[PDB]
Amino acid sequence: VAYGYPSYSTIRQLVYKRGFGKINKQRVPLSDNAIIEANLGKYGILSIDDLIHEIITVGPHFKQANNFLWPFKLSNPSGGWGVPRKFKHFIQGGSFGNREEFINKLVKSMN
Amino acid sequence: GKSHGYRSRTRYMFQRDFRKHGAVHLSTYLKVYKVGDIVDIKANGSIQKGMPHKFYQGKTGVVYNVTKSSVGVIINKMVGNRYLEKRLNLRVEHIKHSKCRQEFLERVKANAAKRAEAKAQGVAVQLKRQPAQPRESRIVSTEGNVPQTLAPVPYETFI
Amino acid sequence: AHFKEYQVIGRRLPTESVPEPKLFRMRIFASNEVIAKSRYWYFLQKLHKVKKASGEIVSINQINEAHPTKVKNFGVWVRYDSRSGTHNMYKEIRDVSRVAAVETLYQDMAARHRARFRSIHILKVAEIEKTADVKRQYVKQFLTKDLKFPLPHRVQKSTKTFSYKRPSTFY
Amino acid sequence: MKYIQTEQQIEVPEGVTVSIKSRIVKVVGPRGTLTKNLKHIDVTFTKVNNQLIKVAVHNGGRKHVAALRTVKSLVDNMITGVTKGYKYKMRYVYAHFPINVNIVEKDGAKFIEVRNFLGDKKIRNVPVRDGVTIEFSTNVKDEIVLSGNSVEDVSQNAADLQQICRVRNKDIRKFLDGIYVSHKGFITEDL
RNA sequence: AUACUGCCAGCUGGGACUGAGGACUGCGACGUAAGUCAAGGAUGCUGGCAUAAUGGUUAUAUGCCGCCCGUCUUGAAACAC
RNA sequence: GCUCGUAUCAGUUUUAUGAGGUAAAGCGAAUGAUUAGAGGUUCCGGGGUCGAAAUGACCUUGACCUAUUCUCAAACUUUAAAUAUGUAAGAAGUCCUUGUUACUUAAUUGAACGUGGACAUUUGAAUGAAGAGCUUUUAGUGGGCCAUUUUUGGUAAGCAGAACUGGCGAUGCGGGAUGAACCGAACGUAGAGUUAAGGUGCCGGAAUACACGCUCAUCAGACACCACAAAAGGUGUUAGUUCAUCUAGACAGCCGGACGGUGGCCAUGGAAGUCGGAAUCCGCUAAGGAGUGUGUAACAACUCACCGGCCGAAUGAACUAGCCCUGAAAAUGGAUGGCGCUCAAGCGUGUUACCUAUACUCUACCGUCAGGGUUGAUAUGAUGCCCUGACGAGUAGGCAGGCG
RNA sequence: GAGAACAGAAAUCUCCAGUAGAACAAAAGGGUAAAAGCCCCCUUGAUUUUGAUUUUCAGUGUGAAUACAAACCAUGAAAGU
RNA sequence: CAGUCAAGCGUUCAUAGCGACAUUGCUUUUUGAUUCUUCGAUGUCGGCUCUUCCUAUCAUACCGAAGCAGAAUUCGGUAAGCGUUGGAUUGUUCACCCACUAAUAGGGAACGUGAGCUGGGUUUAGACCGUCGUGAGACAGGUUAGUUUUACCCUACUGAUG
Repeated sequence: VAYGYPSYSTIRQLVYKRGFGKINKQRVPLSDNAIIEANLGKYGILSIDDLIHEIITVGPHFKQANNFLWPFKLSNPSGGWGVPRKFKHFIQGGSFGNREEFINKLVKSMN
Repeated sequence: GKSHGYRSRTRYMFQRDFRKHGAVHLSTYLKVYKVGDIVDIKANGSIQKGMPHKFYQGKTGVVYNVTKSSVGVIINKMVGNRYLEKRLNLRVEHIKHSKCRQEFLERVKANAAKRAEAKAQGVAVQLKRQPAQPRESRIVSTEGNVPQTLAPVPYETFI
Repeated sequence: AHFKEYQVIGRRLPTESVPEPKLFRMRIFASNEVIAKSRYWYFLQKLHKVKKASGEIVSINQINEAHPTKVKNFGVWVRYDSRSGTHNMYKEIRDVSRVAAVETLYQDMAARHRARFRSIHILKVAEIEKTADVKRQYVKQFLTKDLKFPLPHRVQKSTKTFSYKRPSTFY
Repeated sequence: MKYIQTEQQIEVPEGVTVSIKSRIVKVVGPRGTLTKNLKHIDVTFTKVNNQLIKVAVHNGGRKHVAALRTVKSLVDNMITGVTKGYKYKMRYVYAHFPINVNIVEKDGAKFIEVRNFLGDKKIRNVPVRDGVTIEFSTNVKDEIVLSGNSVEDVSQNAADLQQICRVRNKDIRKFLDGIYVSHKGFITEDL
C-alpha cells in the first residue's frame, strides 16, 4: 500500500468525484444528498459535506460513515508515480509505505 | 526407525526448573476449581500421574468436571479443518487458574460501578475500551533543555 | 532529487519518572521531510537508546543557506562502507549551497567508490572561506589568483539531423 | 584530475626561428631546417617575446600533461639539432673476427655495409636516413660517427646498426660482439 | 519583493473518445414572481451521394504476431508415441 | 438444498493473560571438550646430592589444589528473543431473606441447577462481514514440480529429502531476446485515458535527454532469476591516514671531499673500519669521523655525515578500494538478442520527459449472480415487462441451458 | 579429608564436609532427599463389573495410559495411598 | 591441467631449474555421483577410411631466460601455418618392445565415423573345461562355431544442364 495523511481538500475531492455509498449491498453513486440522508441520518449525517466533515474531523460515527462509503476505485496517477520502481519504500525511493502528507499529491493525481 | 511415544520430544518441556526441583508447595493443592473455571495447563514433570500430553502443555481450557484429586478440562483442538472437543482429566499440579478471566471479571465489576455512577449523575462514563490514540498537541520548552546537536561518529576499529 | 537540509529535534517519550527528556537535535540532508525524519531516527538509534516508537519528533525545519549565491569551500567528512570495510574520508568541494555541496558529494562517492546513499554517513560539512585551510589540490587549482582559462573544442548541439556546412569547434 | 592549466617554456636561442602553424613546427637555424608534425598531441603554443614560447595544455589528465613536456623536449631536440647537431659515436666490439664496415651506393643511397660479423658470409646492409652523415673517425680503431640535425634519425641509424649486428644461437654474455653506441653528444660541442 | 510548498466551491484556452436512455415524474440553478436552463445520458444547422460511395464476403499484398494436433506427463514444437 | 435473516463469525490487529528452550548468548556458571602461564609435605609416575640412613635442604608432567576467561557443543546449558501459538474481551453476562437434592458439610456450610429481582439507547476493544448455521449426495485426485526463506545428507549437482508461504500443474497477457515456475499483472466483446514490470542510438513504440564523475581493454563493458570466474598482483589511472619541516628552505641531476694532540689491545704471519669488546678529553668555522661498505695484511688505494652554485615551495615510506589490465586453455562459425557503441549507445549516481499489458479509471454492449418493482376496463401464455448493483481465467471434474 | 593393629591407593572406618556429582531391572531423556534411593514391618489393588477420557487417529482398531463410579481388599495412628 | 606463498634443494644463493606445509582455480580426453531425454529400439568395442576442429606445442618459423663457453639441452613467449610414421605380440582402448624420424604432442566432433566396411571381441541359441549347485543351472572365468537388411525420397555434398 501507499498511505498518508489526507487533507480536507483531497478528501472533499475524493468524495465528490469518486463517491459511492453502500446501500443494501449495492454501490450507488452519491450524486445527491437524499440517499446520504436516507442511509446515514440516524447519525446526523444529512449531506455529502456532512459525510466529508465526519470523515475529516474523525467523529463518533466515523466508522459508520466510512463503512457507508464504498472503497474508492482510483485510476492510475495521471503524471506517473514519480519513481522508476514502485515496490520499494517511500524512504528508499519507491512508492509503498507512509508518504505522510505526499499522499495528497499522489491521490489527487490518481483521482 | 521412527519413534512417536506419549512423552516423545518433551525433554525440555517437562524439565522441572532451575532450583525449583522437588516437592511442590501446598498452594497448588489448596487452590479450588469449580465447573466453568478457566485453567492454564503446565505439566509438573515431578508428578507423573494425571499428566497432560505435550499438545495440551500451554493450553487454556474450561473446567467441566471435578473429582477427588483432579479436574476435567475442555480443550478445542484443531484437527484438519475443524476443532474437536477434547476432555482431559488433569491433576491440580498441572492445572493452574488463568488470569485473563480474572482481569475480565474485575473489569466487569468496574463497569458496573461506573454505570451506577452514571445512573447517579450522567457524566458520559464511556464504558467501552479504546485503543491507544494518536498523541494530541503538546508544547516542549527549552529551559535547561537546549537541544544538544548530535553527529554521526567516525569509524574506529576498537579491537 | 534536490537535497535539502533539515534541523530535526526529537526526544525520548516523556515518562512520569523523567519528564522533559534531553531533546537531541541533528542536521539531516534528505530529499524531503519523511526521509529527514527517517534518517534522524536512524542516527538516533545509532547513538542513543531510543527508537521511533520509544520517542517523538518535536521539530523539523528547513535550514536555508545563509548566502546561497556566494562561492565558498566545503570540507566534508564522510564515513562509508566499501565491499570490504568501513572507511572515513575527507573531501573538499566548491559550491554555492551546502545542499548542492552534499548532492555532488554523493555523486562523487557513487562515481569514485561505487558508494550508494545507504552506505554513506555525512559526518560533517564545514564551510571554510580562508585559503591554506583547503588541502585538496583539485580545489586549490581553482583557488588561483586571477584565474582564467579557455574552453577549447566547443561542440554545438544541432536540432536538425543534417547540417549543410562542416562544423567548427572554435570558441 | 584535470589540471586546469599546465604550461612549459621552450627557450629559443638568438640564431633560430620557430614557425608553428596549427601543429606543424619548423625550426630554422645555422645548420638547417627541421620539421615536425604534432597533430596527435592536442597542445597549444604561445610565443612570448621571440626568445620564449609557452606550450600549454588546458584541463588535461596525467597522460596529457605528460605528453606536454614530451613535446617540449622534442622541440628542445629539434632546436639543439639545428644549433649544434647530434653526433653518435659507436665502437666495434669483436673477439676474433674484425668487423669490416664500408659505405656503398646501390642506386646512390649510401648504404652501410657490415661484413665478417663473427666471420659469416652474409653482408649486413643498413640504409642511412636523410640528413645522416657517416664518418669513419680516424685516430681511434673501429669507431664510426653518425652526425646530423635530427637526433631521431641519427639515433635510429645507430640503433639500426646495433640491431642488425645481433648475435644469434649464442650466449651474448660471452659473445660480446657487435657495434655499440659509446658516445651521444653534439657536433659543435665546446665551440 | 521572489523562491518553494499548500489551497481556491479561481479565470482563459487548444485537442481526442463517447451520445447509452427515449409519453411529462426527481434534485437544483437563474432579480425570490408566470418562465428559462449546461438541472435523472445530443441536440441544432449544413452539404455530397443515394450508389458498390459506406459496408459484407473473398483472394492477394503489407506491418506485427503465430511451432503439430491428440496423448501420457512435474514438464511436449519435441531427437516421445 | 434446508433453518433462519446480520448473528452461537474472521488465515487481521489491539488489550489482558499463558506456554516454548530455537536464534543469540555463556563457559573466572553445571556436563563435556580445550591453550598457556606462580607456590605446594615425592608415604602420592619415572631422574643426582651430606653418604652404611629417609621430613635441617633444588629443578622435569602435572596426578591432587589454587578462581587467573585461549577457544568451543545437533544429540551442553543459568539466561533467553523475533516469528509463530492457547484463552478471554458478556445478556448462556455481572450482584441479593432464597428453592431442590439421596452428593458435600461439624453445621441451609458448600456444589450444581434454578424461581423472584437491578442493569437502554455505548450490551462492555479495532477492522471487516458482495448473508449466517450447515444437511444430503457424488466427481476427479491420492506420480507432483519450481521460487526468496529455515533447513538434512552429499565435494557438489538442473542431486536426494523436510520448514508458516507463494506459484507452475490448471494460465493466457506485458517484460526478462528466447524459457512451465522470475518480475509486472491474471483474461467477457469493444473504445478513450493512465500506468506496472521493462525500457527510449537503429532494429523497436519511446530523450543520440539533462547533470557530476570513473573507464580505453593487442580476450573492454553492458542490469537480478541467468546462463559463471578465484586467490595473488600492477608508479595503468582515480579517490582515501601518519613523520621531517616549513622565513629554523622539501626530493632529483650536473662537481668536491677533508684537521691538530691517537700511531695503545692476536701468535712476534694482519686494523683509526670492514669474523672483534671498554664509548668522553678540547676546538674561533660557509665542508670535514676513537668510524658507515665492494677480500694487495699496514700513509698513499672506489663512497659518505652536516654540505654548497644552478630560469627551487613540496617530496619521500606503508596501506585502503573504484574502473582497467595480468591471472583467463576446448574442440562446426557465433553471439551484451543483433547491428553497432568509446566526454558511449559502458560503469556508479541524481533530477525529469516519454513509450506501452488482456492491469487500473470512465463509457457502450454480452452473459451470470443477487436485490427489488409491477393486479392494470381491452393489446399480452407475471422469473411477462422493468429498475437495478456487482462480477466474468481455467485442466481433471460437476451442473445447467441449448444445437443436430 | 583427617582415620585402626596386622592392613596395603581399592576390606574393617569414627567423625567432618557432602544439591545428589549416587541409586532407581534394562536404551536414552526427564523425575526423585525426613524420597521415588537404602534398610525394616505388613501385604496381594498385578482383584470385580462395566462405562468415560488422552496418544497414534479416520478422531476406526490395536497397544499404552489418565480420572472417576459401584464393590471387595491391603497398608497406616491417621490423613490418605 | 594451471596458479599464489615460499621451509628448503640447487657447493654460496628461496624463485636458472625446482619446491614442502598450505591455499586459489580451469573445458570435461578419466572415473564416479544423478536419473532429465530415449525401453510402439537413437544399431554397441576396437580397427580401417576420411574430413574438420581445439591447443594444454612433440617437431618446424622467429624470440626471451639459464647453474646458456662451444655442441647438446632445459625453462618460457607469439604461434595449430605445416607435419606428427613403419612394424612384432594382443580383438583390444591402453600397453610394451624393434626401428626410422625433423617429430613420432595431447584431444574433440552422439566416448566422430556399421543403409561406409569389417566382425577379431562383446552379446542369443550349439559345445568343452574349472569352481560353485542335490538339481535344473550360475560364473565381466577360460575356450570353439555362430545370417551385419533397405536409399529410387528431402536436404547436404560432388559434379551437370537450364
